[PDB]
Amino acid sequence: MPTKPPYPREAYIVTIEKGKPGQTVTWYQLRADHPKPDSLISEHPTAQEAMDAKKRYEDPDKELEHHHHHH
Repeated sequence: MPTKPPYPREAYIVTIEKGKPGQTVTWYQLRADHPKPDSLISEHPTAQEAMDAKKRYEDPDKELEHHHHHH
């Protein structure tokens, strides 16, 4: 019994810069189209942590975290 919803659990990575206006540092933000494309999950200074975190969001290990009946 497998099931694929009309809106699958998919995420992506966004490369940003932080720090001083002249001296910037490279950062990676994990964001997902679900439930909203502005939903930031986690931030990491390395690409690998972003890809790994992306798997943590898309793998069955991340359970349905929607609060039961608004509880």
